[PDB]
Amino acid sequence: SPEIMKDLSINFGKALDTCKKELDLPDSINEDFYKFWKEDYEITNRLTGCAIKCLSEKLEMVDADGKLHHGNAREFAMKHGADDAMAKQLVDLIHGCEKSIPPNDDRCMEVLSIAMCFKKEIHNLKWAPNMEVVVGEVLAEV
Repeated sequence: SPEIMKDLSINFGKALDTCKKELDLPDSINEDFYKFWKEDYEITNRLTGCAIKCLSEKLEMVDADGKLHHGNAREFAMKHGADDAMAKQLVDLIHGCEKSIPPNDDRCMEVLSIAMCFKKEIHNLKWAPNMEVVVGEVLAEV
C-alpha cells in the first residue's frame, strides 16, 4: 500500500547531488547507479565506490529521522521490514563480507565488493528488503 514518500528520495537525492558536484559524476551515472541497487548490475567503478563512502559522511543530510547512523541500521532497517532476526542477519552478513575480504583498507573497493555480495546473497536467501535499507547498511557500516 504505497502512496507515501514524505521525504526519502528527496533527501537521498540532495545528498547524491552534493556528491556528484564534489565527485564530478555525470548525471548519466546517477541514473545507472540507482539501477545497481535494484537489479544485479554493477557500476564497477572505484569512483561510484567513493560515492557510497561520501554519502556515509553525509549521513547528517541523509536521514536525520534519528535511526540511520554509523553502526546503526537495525532501527532504519526495521521500519522497512528487516526486523530483529533480519536486521541481525543483514548486519551479520554485510559484516561477514568484511570478515571475508582480506584485511584491506580500500573503503571504496571494500565497500564496493561487499555491496555486490550483501545483495546477491540476500537475493538467493529467501526474501529481499528495499534498496533503501541496503544503502543505510553499507553506509552505516563505515
